[PDB]
Amino acid sequence: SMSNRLIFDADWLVPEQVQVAGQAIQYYAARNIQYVQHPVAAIQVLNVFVPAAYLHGSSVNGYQRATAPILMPNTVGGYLPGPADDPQRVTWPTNAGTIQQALKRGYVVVAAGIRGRTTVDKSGQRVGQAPAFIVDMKAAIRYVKYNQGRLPGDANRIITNGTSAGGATSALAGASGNSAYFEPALTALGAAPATDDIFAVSAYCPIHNLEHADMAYEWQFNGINDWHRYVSGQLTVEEQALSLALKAQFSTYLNQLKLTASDGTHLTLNEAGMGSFRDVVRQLLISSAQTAFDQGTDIHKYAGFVVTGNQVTDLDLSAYLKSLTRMKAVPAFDQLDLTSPENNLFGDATAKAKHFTALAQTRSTVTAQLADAELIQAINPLSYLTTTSSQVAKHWRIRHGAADRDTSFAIPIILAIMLENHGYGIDFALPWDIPHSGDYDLGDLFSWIDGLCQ
Ligand SMILES: [Hg+2]
Ligand SMILES: [Hg+2]
Repeated sequence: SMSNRLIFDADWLVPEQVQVAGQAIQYYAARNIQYVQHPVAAIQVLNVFVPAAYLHGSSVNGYQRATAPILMPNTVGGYLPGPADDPQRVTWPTNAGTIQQALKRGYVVVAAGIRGRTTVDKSGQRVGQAPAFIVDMKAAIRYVKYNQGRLPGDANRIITNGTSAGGATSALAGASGNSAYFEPALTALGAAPATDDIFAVSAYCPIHNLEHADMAYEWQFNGINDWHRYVSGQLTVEEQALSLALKAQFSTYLNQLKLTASDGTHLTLNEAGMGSFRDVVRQLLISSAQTAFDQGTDIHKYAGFVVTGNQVTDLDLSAYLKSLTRMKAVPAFDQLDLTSPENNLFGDATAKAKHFTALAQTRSTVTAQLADAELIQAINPLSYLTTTSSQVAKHWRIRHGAADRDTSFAIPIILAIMLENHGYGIDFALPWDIPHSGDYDLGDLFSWIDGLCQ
């Protein structure tokens, strides 16, 4: 209620310790802080974790109570609800290991609980579909920033982190700082009166750009007709038909983005999906393989790589993709029968699911409505990156595994290039033979974070 003043009190922080493989990490914890005045669901609380040194007027890794980065990791995947995380958490989903390590590194951690597509209110009504996920994320950020003087850590040093849909969440938070679109929702919730722009973005396999993900997925995977996920199926003739068309539309969609390489060239595709853009994707995968190759990895686990001497000199992209195989059916995101996580994400309190593309709406196999166009745009990070603003984070780190079939490589790549083209800081890679996952590279994420702030 309005009785909740959203004022953090450091006296709430209580001492805890966790074993970190070979070390005891000392920290303080304050849990279950209601970060808005009018929450609609029990999941909307946040946890705060602070390196113990900061309660003692002491230091960690060059950081102190006033200056420490604030890592804001989330637990969201598949656009499902993400519970407030905890270094003591053993229940799925959780990044407790990442949190333990962040604390060891001197970062303040604010782990906020986030509504998702299956979330219901006290009346059994759905309250977690779009744009619930990002509203909650923003509200948590506002709580932190409103509480700058009282919450340990520098509120101007907030760095979000997430994997998959959580990566999209992290990316959207960075792109959309202080967007007016979300104001009515944040006001209806009674969020803290503060800004929600952040300092830096960490994103693993962000599942974003949903309205173009079907085109990208088929551009990558057309010609490979069996799919295998969690079960192993084969594409029907209808799906093969939709696939070939979806692939072609991607070229049109890609060319008009006017993406540029470092030399300033327009990155493009022809009617067959071949061209300088495809070449860029290939080079990032070659680069990925070389790094792995240099470490003594057997890259011929997958097909297509050409090795000359000690160098990966080329790659048969089609052979590689064939060996990697195919995870999702067609369309991969906007299912004609509305059965995808994203369909459900775009539903609302009346409709369990909606389409989010004209093609899938036109070809729907069930009665359906199309999601509001403004909403689709609003939850796409690219929407905010057509320009250089203050509200967009300056620093980005994006990772998508080179063995990851949850979305086309083109999706995170487009994001990275757009960020580069519009002058934002962007650190991008496709780490070799990494599955659907995140936080497997903390030494590098933390060195990157330290690089921005020290
Ligand atoms: Hg992934
Ligand atoms: Hg700093």
